[PDB]
Amino acid sequence: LKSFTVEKGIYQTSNFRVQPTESIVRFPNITNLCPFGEVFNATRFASV
Amino acid sequence: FNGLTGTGVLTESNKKFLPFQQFGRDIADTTDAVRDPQTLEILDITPCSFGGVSVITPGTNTSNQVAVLYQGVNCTEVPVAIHADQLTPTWRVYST
Amino acid sequence: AYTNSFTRGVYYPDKVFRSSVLHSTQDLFLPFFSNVTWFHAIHVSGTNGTKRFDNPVLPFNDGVYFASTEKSNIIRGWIFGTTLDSKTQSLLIVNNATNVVIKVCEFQFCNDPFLGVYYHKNNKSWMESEFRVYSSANNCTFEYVSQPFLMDLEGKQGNFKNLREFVFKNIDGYFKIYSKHTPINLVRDLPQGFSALEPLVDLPIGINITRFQTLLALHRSYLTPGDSSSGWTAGAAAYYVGYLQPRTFLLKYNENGTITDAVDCALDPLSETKCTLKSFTVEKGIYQTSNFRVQPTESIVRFPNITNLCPFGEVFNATRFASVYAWNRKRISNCVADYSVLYNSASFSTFKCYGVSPTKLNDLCFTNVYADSFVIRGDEVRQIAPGQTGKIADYNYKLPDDFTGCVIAWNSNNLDSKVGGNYNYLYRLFRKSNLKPFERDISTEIYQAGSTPCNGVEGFNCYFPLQSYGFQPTNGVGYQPYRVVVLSFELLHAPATVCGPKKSTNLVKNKCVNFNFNGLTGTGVLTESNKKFLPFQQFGRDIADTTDAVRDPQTLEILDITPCSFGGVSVITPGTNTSNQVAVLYQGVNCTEVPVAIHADQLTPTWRVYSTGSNVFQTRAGCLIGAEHVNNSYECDIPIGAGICASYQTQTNSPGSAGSVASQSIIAYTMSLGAENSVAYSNNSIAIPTNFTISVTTEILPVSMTKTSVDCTMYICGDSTECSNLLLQYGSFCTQLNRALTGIAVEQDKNTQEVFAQVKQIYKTPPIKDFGGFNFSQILPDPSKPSKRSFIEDLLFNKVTLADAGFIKQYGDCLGDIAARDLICAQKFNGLTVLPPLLTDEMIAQYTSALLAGTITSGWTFGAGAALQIPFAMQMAYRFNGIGVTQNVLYENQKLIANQFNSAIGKIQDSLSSTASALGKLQDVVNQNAQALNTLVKQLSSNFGAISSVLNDILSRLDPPEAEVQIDRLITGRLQSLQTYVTQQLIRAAEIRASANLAATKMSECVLGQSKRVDFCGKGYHLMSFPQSAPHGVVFLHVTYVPAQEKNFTTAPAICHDGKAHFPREGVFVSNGTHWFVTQRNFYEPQIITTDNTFVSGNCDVVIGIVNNTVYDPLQPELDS
Amino acid sequence: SVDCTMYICGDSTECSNLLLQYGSFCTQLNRALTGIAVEQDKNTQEVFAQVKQIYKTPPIKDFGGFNFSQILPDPSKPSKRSFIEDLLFNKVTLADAGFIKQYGDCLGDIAARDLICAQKFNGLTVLPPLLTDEMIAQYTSALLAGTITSGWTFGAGAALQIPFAMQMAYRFNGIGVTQNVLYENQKLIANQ
Amino acid sequence: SVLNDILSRLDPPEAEVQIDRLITGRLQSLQTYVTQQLIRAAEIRASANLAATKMSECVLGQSKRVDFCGKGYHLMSFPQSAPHGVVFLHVTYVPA
Repeated sequence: LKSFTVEKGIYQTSNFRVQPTESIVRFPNITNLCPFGEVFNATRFASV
Repeated sequence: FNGLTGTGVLTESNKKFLPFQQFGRDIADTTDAVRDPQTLEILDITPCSFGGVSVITPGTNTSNQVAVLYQGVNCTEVPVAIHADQLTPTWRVYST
Repeated sequence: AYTNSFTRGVYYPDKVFRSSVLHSTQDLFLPFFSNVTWFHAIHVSGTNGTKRFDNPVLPFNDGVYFASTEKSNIIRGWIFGTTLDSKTQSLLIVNNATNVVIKVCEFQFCNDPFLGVYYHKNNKSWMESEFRVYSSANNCTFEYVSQPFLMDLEGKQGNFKNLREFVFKNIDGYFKIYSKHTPINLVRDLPQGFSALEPLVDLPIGINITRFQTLLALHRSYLTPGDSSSGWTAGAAAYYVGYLQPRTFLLKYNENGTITDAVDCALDPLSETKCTLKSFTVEKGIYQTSNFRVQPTESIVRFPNITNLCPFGEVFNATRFASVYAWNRKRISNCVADYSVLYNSASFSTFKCYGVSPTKLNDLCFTNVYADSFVIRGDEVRQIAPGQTGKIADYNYKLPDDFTGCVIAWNSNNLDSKVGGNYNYLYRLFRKSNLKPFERDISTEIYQAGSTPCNGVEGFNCYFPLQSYGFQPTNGVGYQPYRVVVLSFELLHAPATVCGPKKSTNLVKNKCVNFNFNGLTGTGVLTESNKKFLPFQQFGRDIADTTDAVRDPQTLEILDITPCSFGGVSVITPGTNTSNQVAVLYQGVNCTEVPVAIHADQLTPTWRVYSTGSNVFQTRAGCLIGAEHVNNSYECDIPIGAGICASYQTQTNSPGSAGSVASQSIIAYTMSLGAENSVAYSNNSIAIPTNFTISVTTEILPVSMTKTSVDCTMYICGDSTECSNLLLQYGSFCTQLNRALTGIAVEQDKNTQEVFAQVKQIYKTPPIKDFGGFNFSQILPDPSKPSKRSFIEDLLFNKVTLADAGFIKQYGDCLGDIAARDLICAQKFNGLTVLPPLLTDEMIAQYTSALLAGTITSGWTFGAGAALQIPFAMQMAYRFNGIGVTQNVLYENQKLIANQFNSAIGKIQDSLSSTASALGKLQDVVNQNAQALNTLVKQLSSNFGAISSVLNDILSRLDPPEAEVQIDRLITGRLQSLQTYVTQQLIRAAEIRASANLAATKMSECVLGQSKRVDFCGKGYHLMSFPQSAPHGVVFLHVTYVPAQEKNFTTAPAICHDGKAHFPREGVFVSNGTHWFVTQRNFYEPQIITTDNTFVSGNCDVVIGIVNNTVYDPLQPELDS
Repeated sequence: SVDCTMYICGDSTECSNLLLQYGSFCTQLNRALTGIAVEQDKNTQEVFAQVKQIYKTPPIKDFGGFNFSQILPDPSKPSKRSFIEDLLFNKVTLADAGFIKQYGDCLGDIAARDLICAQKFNGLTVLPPLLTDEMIAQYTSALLAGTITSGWTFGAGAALQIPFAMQMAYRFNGIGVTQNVLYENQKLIANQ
Repeated sequence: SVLNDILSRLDPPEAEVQIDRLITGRLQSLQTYVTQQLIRAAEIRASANLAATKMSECVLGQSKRVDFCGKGYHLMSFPQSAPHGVVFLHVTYVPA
């Protein structure tokens, strides 16, 4: 109200929000990491 | 879920999504439903509750006693919205 | 050959499940009733010989719909690509049963590998037929495979057992396959049945697809020669193909999320209406489906016919450029100038353009061109732009901030530096004041720092006025000299002098065409004009400032410019139930324009039918097509415009008990204002009603919107921090919005209270029903309702699809999925929240019951004091007097009236049960609220020019400065949208409030009393009304008295006895043929004329139409006796 | 009515794509204006349409002396407006407006085929009233005809004929003035 | 001032900004126009309903409401059309 005195009534002081108690993340599984690492252990690497 | 994001409550539901459908929507765009990408079940989305904190008071001159209304909120939620479980027992008194 | 697609080829657009709700989408779909081409493999022997094995290369187009009828497993798949083969972008797609294989890298085989013959020749392989997909993995990007397959390889024969249907397309780099399998029993045609195709493949391959070819196996046996070239047997097979078209579609996702039905919006006017409504069924009415505009037939380009080419070659390569204080100005004129030569050239370090973009320059003609030119140092080159300051910019050379043109500059050490050292390019050190735009000043008087005596001499404190740039070849990048040209351009306010290199064309008038005049582009119909153009003026303008007229640069004649014909396309549908025949009104357009506006010349012959046809008519409103004109004056079912209305009526048809959709046509005609009626009027003719029908004309008014409040931040920001902070910049908007909506919310409680609350206490009904025959039972509350609404209130409650009721929503109640069904929940997440009414549905029911119970037991009195009880039969006796219908009229027909009332109420129940149309206003309001909220919700998805509608997507992606800029835009958009929403709510609130006060007045006057205001309550003379609660509104069962039957009678304004003229105290004089009587105004209760019935005034002579008669003196029998 | 895209864009593609980013504003505006347009026809019907059947004026004008001829329609006029309506039509002006006059010209221009002037306003449009100025003339003549021929009755029931002189008694009582005051001055009221 | 000029003059990358400004202004102007039209429409509708009421009470009947119809005690009224409106000839009785 920005006031020192308030009359009899009901005022919407703020907006209540149930806070996210927790956080969730879900996705499918994955694979196929980088193959080049294998080249580092080559007989001879992929020449620059 | 799969990149879809939001805040709400999640509860297992018996809605039959077709094998291809990942999500479901309301009358207007709201992404109401989701299938869990680990386990195929479908959850039914509730909005996390919120509402105006209408403060009921008599004139201040008359009295400073005050009462708070949480519009459309479920009292059960008042402890849930806040992390009552997490809080110390001194804090817990305020929830219920 | 060609066949009919019917509906087939629709597929699931998105991964989204929807429960029994309709989705409007836009995608590449095979159009409805499109003519699918049929291909065949077949063998008929004989000299004639039909033998065909169609494996042609076909175009992919916009995407393809394909279908193969199949018993034998003949068709293997396809090869797609731009190339359709291994030349470049290409996709080998093979399908064998469960398994599918794909390959990008260059294929060993040609258009198709050879197959079919199996079981080899004998026990051993003999493997003559060699097949190889790929080899020598070299230069190999990609290949894909789906799970291994086992082929049925039945070898059994029969008619086509099943149909395998597919759709193929690539969007966003993702190639897709949607497919379906169904049983079938016919080879020759595609089925007239609907089944959507579901997604098997969705790969981000990125290869575009222009063309494709089918793969199908060839059989060989001992009978065949077995030659690879020939030596093969096709058997007989057939397949179908059609091409997709970007188009909007409507899909019917059923209760279990499957697509049961679909509509191609683009197909016809009916489809356009279906999509407008977003519904499979559309009611009878007129719908503004889209807008129609005549498209440009051709493009006209006009410039002055000037052959010469401008001197840029000279200007750019001048021997010496000017010293900047001295800056050169060269006017360029009367020529063609190809700016691209400049733009393309490597020679320029900086190209910057202020008014125009360089590519566009060739497209325009300039009134004047000036090449300002000079040489300047690198540090300074930046100065030559609008808003700049510096040694050059202040005094030396300066441009208007508004300037239009391009600044071109390049480093020219070779061009201006001197090994000896070249000082020559002078600039201005000092001046009394700043230089003006395009100003120049030479004055080199010696400047004195402070002692006055030096006059024209450079003394101790007098320095030579002009400095110059030193340019040695040693200079350095910033230090070095740069040549500059400012191509200032004049604007097309005047005659055009210099033009881009474009071609010119014929002047063709009266056709709609795209037109370019001297660079003024546009679209419109060009014609001759009789305008007064002065010799200097190039063209003229509308109030709009848009060009209204133009002088042709070649002829120098004056041409008027008009817009190419356009208007909306309203569609008239008889209602899907009734028929699927539809007509279109092209608004305000002349029919003669109709074929030309649409691209009839370009379009397919399918489109051709839509434009022409015998069924065409023109109204003042515009051109109507498909409808047929009718002379008869019939009432208006569907309004067209300008007095024209349409109805769906029969033609010569054969009566059928069953309703059939076919035959008949949509007729359009000048509507009758209703039936015409020549009133029986005469100086002495009066129709007093012999009888009446009591009726319960229901009137329904919205009392409240659906109480809503919005969390400004949640809506705009979603409670996100950055956005929440940014909103602060705006200030009071959130508060004023909340205040506005709070005002709305309170107003809603206020109107509900103001309407219903009109009584201080809840009066409750007696256990005994003795109403004197009036049967309120349906209207009064049911004791075990539960939720003690009355029956009628219940019907209303059920019939209206209430936004929601008993506002209690458990948070757990939604949790996952389910939010979808519950729109209200969805809004609850949403920031938007419905707030329960102060009076709950139960309380309202109690109040409506209180009002009603009072209305029954006490009548009007409860409005004034506390309720004063009175018998119901007695109350009606008041109401009748209120009409002017004397009270005995009630009692003498008491049961009959009760029966009429009771029966009428029975009719109300039937009427409400029958149609929503009765429900009308409330149903509409609930929809308006839902629509507004939906719009507000969908707006969250709108871009407003931002990178994304999803706020998080911005925050995640961009650096903070850019994020704020994008977010500010998004907030601005959402805020504007929210304010538009609030404004809409406010304006609607005004309409609703007017309704609420109107309802309150009706409750005050009409319920709590009896309003004399004619036609205020319902439709007739008004007795009383019973309110009934309804969602966000109220229904009044106005029990209006209406006179039903009448007879012709003879009347006079007065009657003479003594010469004195008697007049009726109440009622009017009337005679059948034989005798004269006084009768009440609205019911035929003939009464003998007496002194009690009338009053005397003056004498007869003054009155016109007065008649003689005898009057009965009630005293006389006493005297006689 | 306004074609939101034509007004903003001129239907230029380079523009229209951008307008779409604006979301439902454009659609809602078209709807709002359409709503207004429908509301106008509604207003017209709500006001004028109060009669179910066109009550036609009688031959013979024997109204007791009240001369309706100025208010009633003249059969001679093509649009069969009343005389007073003609004064009203003249007074409401076409003349000052530059734009409207320009619009007025297209309706008249029968001679030229394929002339759709709707495009001429730069995207703006005017949709004709469902009840044309002519139809309104008839509708008003009906309301008037009923008002003359059948009193107040036509609001409630069918139009029940009542002589105009007789009707006035029904009027005077409404004021609290006895009918004799009417008849005693019938000729006078007619002249007044 | 004119969109076609912008398109004639600038490329689609740059034009975007200028056109966006123009669209924003025009849209704002259109909303301003429509809003005024809506509110004006409210006045017209109020007058329409008022007229309808007058047609119901003043025309179709008579009304006791003093100074509602015309300016006197009301007898009856005759409606006459006018371009975009209605004229009522209220036959109000006035004592002189």
